[PDB]
Amino acid sequence: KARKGKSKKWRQMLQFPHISQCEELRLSLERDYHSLCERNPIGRLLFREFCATRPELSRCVAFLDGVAEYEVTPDDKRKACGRNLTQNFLSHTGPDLIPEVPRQLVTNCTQRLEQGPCKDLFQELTRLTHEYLSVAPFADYLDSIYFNRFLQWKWLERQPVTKNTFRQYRVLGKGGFGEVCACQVRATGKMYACKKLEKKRIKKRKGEAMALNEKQILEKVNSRFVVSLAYAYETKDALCLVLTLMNGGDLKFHIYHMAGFPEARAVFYAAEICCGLEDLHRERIVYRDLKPENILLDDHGHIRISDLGLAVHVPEGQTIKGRVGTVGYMAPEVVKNERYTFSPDWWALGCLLYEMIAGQSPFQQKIKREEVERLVKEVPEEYSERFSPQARSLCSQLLCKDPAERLGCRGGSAREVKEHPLFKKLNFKRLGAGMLEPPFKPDPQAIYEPTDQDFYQKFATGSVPIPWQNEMVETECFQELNVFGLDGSVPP
Amino acid sequence: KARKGKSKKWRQMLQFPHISQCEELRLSLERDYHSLCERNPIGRLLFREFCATRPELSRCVAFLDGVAEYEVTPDDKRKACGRNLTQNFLSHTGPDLIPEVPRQLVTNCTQRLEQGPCKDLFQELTRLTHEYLSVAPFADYLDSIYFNRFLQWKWLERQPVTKNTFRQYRVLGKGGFGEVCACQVRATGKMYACKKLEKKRIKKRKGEAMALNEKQILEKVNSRFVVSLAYAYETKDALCLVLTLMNGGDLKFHIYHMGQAGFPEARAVFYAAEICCGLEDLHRERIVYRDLKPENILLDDHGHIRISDLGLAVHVPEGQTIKGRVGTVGYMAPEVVKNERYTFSPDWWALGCLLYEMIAGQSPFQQRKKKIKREEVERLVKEVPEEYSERFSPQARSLCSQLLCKDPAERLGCRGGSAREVKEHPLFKKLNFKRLGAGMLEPPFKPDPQAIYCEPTDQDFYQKFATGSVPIPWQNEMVETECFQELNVFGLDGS
Ligand SMILES: Nc1ncnc2c1ncn2[C@@H]1O[C@H](COP(=O)(O)OP(=O)(O)NP(=O)(O)O)[C@@H](O)[C@H]1O
Ligand SMILES: Nc1ncnc2c1ncn2[C@@H]1O[C@H](COP(=O)(O)OP(=O)(O)NP(=O)(O)O)[C@@H](O)[C@H]1O
Ligand SMILES: [Mg+2]
Ligand SMILES: [Mg+2]
Repeated sequence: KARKGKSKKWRQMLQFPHISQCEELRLSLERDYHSLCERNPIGRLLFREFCATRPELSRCVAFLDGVAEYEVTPDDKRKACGRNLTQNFLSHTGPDLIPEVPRQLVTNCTQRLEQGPCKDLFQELTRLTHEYLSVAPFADYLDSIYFNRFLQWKWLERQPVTKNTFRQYRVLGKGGFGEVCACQVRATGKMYACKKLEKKRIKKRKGEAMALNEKQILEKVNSRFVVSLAYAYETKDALCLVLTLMNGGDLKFHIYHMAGFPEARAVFYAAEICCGLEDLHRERIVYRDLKPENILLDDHGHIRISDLGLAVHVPEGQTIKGRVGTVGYMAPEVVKNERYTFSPDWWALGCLLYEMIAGQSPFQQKIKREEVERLVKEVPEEYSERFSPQARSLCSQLLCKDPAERLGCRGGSAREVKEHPLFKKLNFKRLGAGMLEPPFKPDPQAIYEPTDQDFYQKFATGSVPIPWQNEMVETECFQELNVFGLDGSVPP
Repeated sequence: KARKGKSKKWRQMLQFPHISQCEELRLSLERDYHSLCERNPIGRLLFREFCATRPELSRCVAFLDGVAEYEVTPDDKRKACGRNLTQNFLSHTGPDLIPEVPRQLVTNCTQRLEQGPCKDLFQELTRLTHEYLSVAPFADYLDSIYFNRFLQWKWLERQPVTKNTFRQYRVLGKGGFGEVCACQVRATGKMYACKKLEKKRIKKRKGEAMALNEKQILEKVNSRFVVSLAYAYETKDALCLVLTLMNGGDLKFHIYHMGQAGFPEARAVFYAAEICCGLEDLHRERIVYRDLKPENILLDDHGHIRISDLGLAVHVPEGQTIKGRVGTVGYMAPEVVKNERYTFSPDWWALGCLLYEMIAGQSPFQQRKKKIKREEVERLVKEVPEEYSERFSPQARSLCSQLLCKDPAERLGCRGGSAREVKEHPLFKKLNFKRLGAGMLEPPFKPDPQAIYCEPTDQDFYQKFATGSVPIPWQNEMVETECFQELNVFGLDGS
């Protein structure tokens, strides 16, 4: 019933269930350490809290934190940082970090650091730590009170989502199947965007398989550089996708409201999109609609890949076929209706980097579909003195016409691209963990039927675990409601 | 493995069990709210923490705390205090304190207070509040994470107790079956006394039934005025009772260590009041003590007393009487020396002796130094009025004489109103018994800080005796030492 953005009723909305009510749920869940204790953000935090009870488990976690921090530590400070780690967790007089740690392994480590503080050094130890944690600490965790607490959060996570989970605000823009508008979760105060697809227009244009595809892709992907789906639910008129709120406008807007960007800036965006594409390809997803309009900015000026309607899964070992995408941005293979896995995407990245610098698309101004397609297949892109050599270098290697020889497709994937000298200045680990400030910060822009029922049920699955659990942690609902034994403890 | 007093290993000694380990224990335990959520100190706290999650449950607890506070509030401040409670929990515009509270009840309360802030005013509301808490909140609690936590605490409570649970320190004194010495719990740092009974001497003197009786009485009683039994366990040589440590000496020592034996009234009166409370607590459990004398009242560090040495105590079944000349010669009542039957009247007579002796510096029917033969003492007990001096104010003499009344039917404490008869004597005019009862009045004397440092039958009996930790003292121990608060808390550690 309606009226830091949180409802006055939030504590009730998130009131925990009884323990008994979480029993089916226990037996229903998959017994997988990696998911329960690393991926699910709340599972991770509760497992950590379990570990904090025991000194041996707690030094493992401290060590894992030690590494994660060392991995994103600037190149100049990184040797001392790793020196600190060994002195504190690998001392020949200290306690063994984990049972039966191979002691040659530790000697490799010691001396591999002494010559080269590369960010891999602690990989084997990391992997043996998780290995250890995964067995007995895990079994104990499951039989601890901390897992009861986890089941209680999981139960909340799986509760029905309806329109009454949210407040709606103003329309943000219009999309082929409905509007997109700003919304806010009542329990937590967290803002999102909400894309509506009207059941009428889906059924009329029969875009069921395609709308379902966009949703399933969005939920499987978990990337700082791709818009996340937090929730998927139905109204009486529509299917909704609640998504990361990207309020800084897209790149088409930003290139052209002057046209073009200083190198530093264009490079920063290319690096982030490159990560987004890495994250996507890791999940075996080819995006296929990379263009400036589909890259949105957030309030701090980081970007994300948006609109995944044309994306598709590429099964292991196979290729797929299909001319789809926008005319000026489609790669040679695609326009020739040849078979591909991932190459189209790296071609688009080139166009997009090109267009960011040139203030213009490399094969389109408008010119007729035919002639643009001929230029794409047969004609070299033209550079001006707006491109430093390295910019031109990367661009042409990405806008290479043969996909076999195109950067990002020669065998090393995203790392090929990342290693181009144009990015010499940027630390990808830090970029990937969101620790590098963007060059540009946008303007704070204001806010204030059996078939079909079968399809709607497959679609409207409700809360998505990782973003949902994240939402709870970010808004501090987790911290405030999770705690225990502080409230009626101070006597009368 | 040995080396604020807590062992460095304390966190591992108290490490919680797995939840599955608590399952039989769940089903084993009796589903009783009063015990689980009021008497067991840790169950009470966890139930309160459960309540804190829900505003309606938490107002009830606030109310109960409100009343508890009002009950111990000095006479002058008590009306204001109660006006405050009404305004905050019975407002005609406020939310209902509990479902279906009868509104006439509330009107009676409002206006009763308005004319007399008596300490019972909120009793019907209190009762109704527990009544409400004991059904649905209680069922929810049971099915909450907070009970899981209770079960883990209970499991720790029921773990085996051995000599390795404690450190032993110097001998304190020597008892008929063994020594008594100071000990300390390794996990918590809490000090106790430890009374050893040697299996040899018990078997030789056959004092099995009596040693078991003392132990079972000690563990049933729960009084700020009686020594508590916190643990009972066995050694290879002995049976042990771990007891509240009373280090301030006994009253026989304190009465006679002057040169000029006796206490100023205030002081004697304070002790009488505390002993009187301990006797009420015993009698409410249907226990007649039967060995009240000055040597059996111990003082603690702060100078509060407790009744000690319950070997002659006995449970008096409902409606029946008991028989038996037991006790010490000059403190036994007329009934008892005539081998007549009694329930509780012997104890009030002893209180009379004890008060008399505190003031007179002499027992009323036996002498300090040169002692009178059993038979004569017994004659003076039966037949001769005790003698007063100008050392007794009129009211002291009044109380003493009413307690040392020879016919137990007319003796104060036994006319029908029990301890309350005694408590209402004018001699206690100045003392607030609710406060006394909750430990809030400072004693007039604080003792010297006195140092501390350094077979099938039988095995069946040993098993009946060595039951380990006693719940309420145990859970209290965990709270006072702050092991409960530190270990119980959750979701702060790797957050
Ligand atoms: N996460 C978001 N945050 C803020 N605004 C958004 C978000 N997603 C979409 N929008 C806005 O909504 C507009 C239309 O949505 P968009 O997703 O681009 O199209 P669509 O609904 O996927 N169908 P189509 O555009 O034909 O493929 C965009 O131009 C954006 O301005
Ligand atoms: N709770 C305690 N705290 C400190 N000292 C105590 C405690 N209980 C007993 N003692 C000391 O141990 C002595 C002997 O204990 P006590 O309970 O007097 O003997 P007993 O074995 O019960 N036999 P009796 O007392 O003659 O019936 C007491 O006088 C005190 O010196
Ligand atoms: Mg669009
Ligand atoms: Mg003794």
